[PDB]
Amino acid sequence: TVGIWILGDQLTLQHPALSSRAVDQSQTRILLVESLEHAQRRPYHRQKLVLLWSAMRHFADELRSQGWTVDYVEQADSFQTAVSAWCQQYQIAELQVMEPADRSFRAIISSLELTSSLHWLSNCQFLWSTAEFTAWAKPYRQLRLENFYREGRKRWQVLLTEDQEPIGGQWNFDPENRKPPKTGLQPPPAAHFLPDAITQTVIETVRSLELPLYGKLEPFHWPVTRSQALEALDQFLTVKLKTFGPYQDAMVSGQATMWHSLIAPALNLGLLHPLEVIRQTEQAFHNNQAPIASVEGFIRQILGWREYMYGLHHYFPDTYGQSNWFEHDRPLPEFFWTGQTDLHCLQQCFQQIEAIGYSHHIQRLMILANFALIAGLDPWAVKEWFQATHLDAYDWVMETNVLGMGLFADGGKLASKPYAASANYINRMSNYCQNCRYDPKQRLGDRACPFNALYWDFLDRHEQKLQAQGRMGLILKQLQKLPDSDRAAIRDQAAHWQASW
Ligand SMILES: *N1=C2C(=O)[N]C(=O)N=C2N([C][C]([O])[C]([O])[C]([O])[C]OP([O])(=O)OP([O])(=O)O[C][C]2O[C](N3[C]=NC4=C3N=[C]N=C4[N])[C]([O])[C]2[O])C2=[C]C([C])=C([C])[C]=C21
Ligand SMILES: O=c1nc2n(C[C@@H](O)[C@H](O)[C@@H](O)CO)c3cc(O)ccc3cc-2c(=O)[nH]1
Ligand code: SF4
Repeated sequence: TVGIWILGDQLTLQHPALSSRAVDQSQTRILLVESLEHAQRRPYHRQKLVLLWSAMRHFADELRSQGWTVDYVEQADSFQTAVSAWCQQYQIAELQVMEPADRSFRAIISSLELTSSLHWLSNCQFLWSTAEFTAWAKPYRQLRLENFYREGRKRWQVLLTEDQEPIGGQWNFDPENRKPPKTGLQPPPAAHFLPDAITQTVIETVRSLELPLYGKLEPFHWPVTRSQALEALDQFLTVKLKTFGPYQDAMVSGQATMWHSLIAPALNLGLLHPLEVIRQTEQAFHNNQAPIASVEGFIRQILGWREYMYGLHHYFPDTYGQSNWFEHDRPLPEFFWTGQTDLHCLQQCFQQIEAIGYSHHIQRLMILANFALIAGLDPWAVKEWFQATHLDAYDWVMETNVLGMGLFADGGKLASKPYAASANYINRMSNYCQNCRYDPKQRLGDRACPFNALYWDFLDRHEQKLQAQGRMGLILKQLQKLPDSDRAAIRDQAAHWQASW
C-alpha cells in the first residue's frame, strides 16, 4: 500500500501525490498528524494552533468526500510515534512526502525510524521551483527584488499588454503607494468567520492544553477552509483592493487591518495557491474593480516579495538563521510578550497581535522590527517571537523577513539598506504619536520618544560598518553634524531606556 503523509502547511488539493496516485486511490492511504511535541517548540499563538489543526481536520474530510481513505491522528505525542505506528499498522511500503517548505523540517522527517521507505516529491506549492530560483539567482552576488519581480511578470504573463509591455505604462507603481493616512477615513472591515463544529472542538482542545502559549484564544474569526479563504479573498478584491495602494504604508490608531487582505495565513497553509490569487487579482482589474496602481501593488507582494522569500530561504545557506551582522544580543523586553508598554505605536501592535495574531506589513517592519534593530535586540529572539505570535508564520517567511528585511542581520544580502528609523517616520506615516505620552520631536529626557535616542545611538555605534556599505551617506552626514558631547548625551539617553524597559 502506498502512504501519503500530508503536512499541516500542505493543505492543497493539488498536492502532487494526489495527482499521481489518483488512478491508485483504492491502494493508497493518506495520513495527517497533529503533534504536541511540534507545538511545544514555540509558545504559539492559541489561534495558530486553532487555525492549523482546524484547517487540517477540514482538509482531511474534504479528501474523504472525494474517495480517499484518510487517517487522521488527533493530538499525537510526536510525529515519530504517530507515523511509525500507522506505517506498521497498514503495512505501508512507500511513504510519499512533499518536500517541506521549511527546510529544517526535512531533518525531522528523514530522521524518523519507520518500516516504510521514504519517497520525496517536489514542492510545487509556489510559483518558482527551488531549482529555477537557484538558476536565476546563481549568476549574481547581489540580488534585487525588483528584477526578480519583473522576471515573474514575464514568466507568468502577469498584467501585460498584447505587446508584452506592463499595463499602465510602467512596471512598478510603488512610489504612488506611500500616502500617509487620511484623517477620519474609515477602513472597510475585515472578513470574519464564525467557527463551525470542527473548529469549536479544536478551540476546546487548545483551551485545555498544558503548553505555554500566547495570546487570546477567542474570538477566533479566521477562515479555516478553502471555501472561506476564497471568500475572504473575494471580499478583499471587491471592497478593499480599490484603495490598497494609497494607504499601503499607513498606520492608524484603533485600526488593526486597514485595506489589507489578511489571506497570508490561508496562503501559507496551502488553502490558496499564489497563482490563483494573482489571476483573480488581474481579473478584478479587467472587471474595473481597482486602479492599476493598487492592482499591481497587491500582485507584487505575492509574485515578488512572497516568492522572493521562499526562494531565499532555500537559496541561502542553511546557517542563515545565525546571521547577526550588528552583533546584537539584548533579550526582548517582556513587553513583547505582555504588551505592557506606554510606547503607543508598540502598544497598538502588541494589542492586535495578542487579539488576532496579526499585524500588517508596515507595523512588522517600521514599528516592530525597526524598534528591535535600533534597540540592539537579539535577532534570533525577535525572529522567534514573530514566529510564535503571527498566524502566517513559518521559517521560510520569518527567517527571511526578520533577519533580511527587518533587522539587516545578514548585512544586506536581502535588502538594500537598513530600514531603521527615528520617530520622524512613525509620526509622518501614522497618527500614533498624537495619542502617545512621549514626544516624537524630543530626543533627551523622560518625555522623549525612545526611538530617537535609540536610532541616533544606533548610528553612532555602527557608524563604521554603515559607512563602508555606502548606501547611508546622507543619514551619516547628519550623524556627523553631532559633536561628541551631543552623541555622549544621546548614548546616555539610549542607555537609560534600555535599562528601564
Ligand atoms: N512575518 C511574516 C509571516 O510570518 N508570514 C507572512 O506571510 N509574512 C510575513 N511578513 C511579510 C508581510 O508583512 C505579511 O505577509 C503581511 O503582513 C500579511 O498580511 P496580509 O494582509 O495578508 O498582507 P497584504 O494584503 O498586505 O499583502 C498581500 C500578500 O502578499 C504577501 N506578502 C506581502 N509582503 C510580503 C509577503 N510575503 C512575504 N514577504 C513579504 N515581505 C502575503 O502573502 C500577503 O498575503 C513579515 C514581514 C516583516 C517585515 C516581518 C518583520 C515579519 C514578517
Ligand atoms: O503536520 C503538522 N504540521 C504542523 N505545522 C506545520 C508543518 O507543516 C511544519 O511546521 C512545517 O515546518 C513544514 O514546512 C505546524 C506549524 C506551526 O507553526 C505550529 C504548529 C504546527 C503543528 C503541526 C502539526 O501538528 N502537524
Ligand atoms: S512618540 Fe515614539 S513611541 Fe510614542 S508613538 Fe510616536 S513613535 Fe511611537
